Amino acid sequence: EIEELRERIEKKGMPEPVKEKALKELKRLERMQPGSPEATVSRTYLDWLL
Amino acid sequence: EIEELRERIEKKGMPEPVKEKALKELKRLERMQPGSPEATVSRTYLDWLL
Repeated sequence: EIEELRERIEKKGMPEPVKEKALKELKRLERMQPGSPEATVSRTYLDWLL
Repeated sequence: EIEELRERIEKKGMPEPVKEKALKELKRLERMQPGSPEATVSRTYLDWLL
């Protein structure tokens, strides 16, 4: 449910530096555990990118 | 008492934007260490909403 957020963001035609910063945030986030407190904050960050 | 607090979520009448946040951070709560100050402010927050 963050891999369906990969194909969610280019449904509207996302520009390229925004999606590169989104991929930088998600290779920060894929090493973050569900026990880490910042995963919901980064998911809120990606929802603010929608 | 974790399940007693989980029952007291739905016992009160506590509304719908707060409910999935309360259940998800309680979902964070049962797997992490209860002696933590993060666990202290979590149990304070999920005393405060209820």
